[PDB]
Amino acid sequence: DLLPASLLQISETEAFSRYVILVDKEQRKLSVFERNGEQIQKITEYPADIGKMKTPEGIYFLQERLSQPKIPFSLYGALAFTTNYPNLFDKRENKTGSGIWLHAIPDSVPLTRGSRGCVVVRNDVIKKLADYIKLGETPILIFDHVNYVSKSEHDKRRQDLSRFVESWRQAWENQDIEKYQTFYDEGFKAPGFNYKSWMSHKKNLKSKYEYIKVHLSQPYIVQHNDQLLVKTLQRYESDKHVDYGVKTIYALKSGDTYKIIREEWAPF
Amino acid sequence: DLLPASLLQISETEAFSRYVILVDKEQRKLSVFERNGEQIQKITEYPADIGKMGGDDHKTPEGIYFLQERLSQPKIPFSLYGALAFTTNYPNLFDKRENKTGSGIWLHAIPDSVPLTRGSRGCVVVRNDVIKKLADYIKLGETPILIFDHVNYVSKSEHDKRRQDLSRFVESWRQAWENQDIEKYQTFYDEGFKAPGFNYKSWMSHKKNLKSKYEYIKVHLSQPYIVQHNDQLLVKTLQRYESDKHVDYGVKTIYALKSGDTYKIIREEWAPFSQQ
Ligand SMILES: [Br-]
Ligand SMILES: [Br-]
Ligand SMILES: [Br-]
Ligand SMILES: [Br-]
Ligand SMILES: [Br-]
Ligand SMILES: [Br-]
Ligand SMILES: [Br-]
Ligand SMILES: [Br-]
Ligand SMILES: [Br-]
Ligand SMILES: [Br-]
Ligand SMILES: [Br-]
Ligand SMILES: [Br-]
Ligand SMILES: [Br-]
Ligand SMILES: [Br-]
Ligand SMILES: [Br-]
Ligand SMILES: [Br-]
Ligand SMILES: [Br-]
Ligand SMILES: [Br-]
Ligand SMILES: [Br-]
Repeated sequence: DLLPASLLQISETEAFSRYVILVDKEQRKLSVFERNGEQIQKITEYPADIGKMKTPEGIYFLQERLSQPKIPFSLYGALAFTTNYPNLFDKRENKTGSGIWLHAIPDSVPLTRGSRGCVVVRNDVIKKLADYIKLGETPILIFDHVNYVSKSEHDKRRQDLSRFVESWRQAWENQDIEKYQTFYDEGFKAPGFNYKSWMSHKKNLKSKYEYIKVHLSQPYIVQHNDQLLVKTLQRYESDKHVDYGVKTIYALKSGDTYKIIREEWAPF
Repeated sequence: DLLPASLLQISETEAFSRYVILVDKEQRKLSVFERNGEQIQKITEYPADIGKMGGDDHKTPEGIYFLQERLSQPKIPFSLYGALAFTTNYPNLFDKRENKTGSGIWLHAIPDSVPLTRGSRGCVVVRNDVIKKLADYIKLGETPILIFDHVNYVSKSEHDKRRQDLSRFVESWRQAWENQDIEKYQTFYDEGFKAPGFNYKSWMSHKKNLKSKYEYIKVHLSQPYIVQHNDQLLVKTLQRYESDKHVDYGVKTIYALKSGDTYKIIREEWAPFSQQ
């Protein structure tokens, strides 16, 4: 009936993850959602809690799978999955610490006896969750509060953010520098760039390659509190040359809209 | 004839890099070294400098890094980076422990008309012809770049002595672990040790628990990379671990700091390895 307001869309790209794990700390529940075309749908849910031995919230991806004998069953159960904590939003504010894993624990031990901020589930549960996880790809969203909205409200929020992404893509493809610039925060950073050098490079590229095409696959879209994360397979065509890459934008709320603070690209 | 005191050995493991890049800030030189068995051999050398732009002590980071990604146009501007850039893993685990990290470090080029020092603060900058030559030696994710304010060149005799000294340290650690001599093994670790999921106490408790269950283990290490510079020691090896229950192979990286006349491990990483 209802859908999580902060998970708006799962990417259609099959090299990414068709599943997203959503941890609702207030409900003590971990849910698995799957793409259904442009829609999302809940597949399953399990009890979960946060280790207690404020805890972080954020938008993460699962990276590695660990088990015995590398990690002790007494602390982690049969399996642990690491995350990319601290992410770029976390680093922007110098967040560090022991890290965030999704892991299990012995049956005799409460889930809250896990290490602080880790997501802890039962040993039987982690073995089932492993089947949904594509290492390096599957998101894990860890939120204090999850607002559930009607399907019609969810569709509206998704379309609102889809229009934001499209207006950005269009301004980029048009090489309409004046419009494109407005999507970026003056504190923007990317590897090798600040706001000024990023815009200067975009203007210089336009001077060399007048016509470009930018295509974005149906993206992951997550929007929780101030944060917006969009991840897509991007096709860039310019000067009869082409490249495909994984494009991730990180943005923060700015008045009634958002401004991009970080932009990443990796070859695909 | 002389050899850099800080680069003691290159790993024999072909999944890693047989080449190491060494940057000597004082001499404004970048050299390529290649593994020759247990020895190292300098194969080429070019001018290089450190970028000074957009940086009060006026100094730039130094350390023991690995090259990660290769970038070129149209992703990055030629005006700033010339024909190619290679990113690093800066800040590494040593840098994170010191918690005074700055702007990123790349190895890149620049237009022919401008000085190498126009690069951004701390980057290693070379000419366009040079960066294209270096690309032939760089294995992404594997090739070290050692960025040192100063380089101490020593005799081959002195170099081999230092290499053997550190090899004996590593072997002593390996033997203590393999013997599951917990008293001896513990002496190799700093009390502030951390690894993913562990501190000193939980690391030692896990090792003691494994010992209680699996009486005899085997630990084998491929000939390691060994770098020792300033307070830091980095050892990287392909490790085979065997108990009666399982065998695993993985990449083992040890980060250690000087302690009196020896070293204590502050971080220890393992990543699984497979051919198949
Ligand atoms: Br796709
Ligand atoms: Br991928
Ligand atoms: Br619940
Ligand atoms: Br800030
Ligand atoms: Br944490
Ligand atoms: Br159990
Ligand atoms: Br419980
Ligand atoms: Br898995
Ligand atoms: Br499944
Ligand atoms: Br939500
Ligand atoms: Br304009
Ligand atoms: Br960044
Ligand atoms: Br908006
Ligand atoms: Br891009
Ligand atoms: Br030249
Ligand atoms: Br040296
Ligand atoms: Br660590
Ligand atoms: Br942990
Ligand atoms: Br290990």
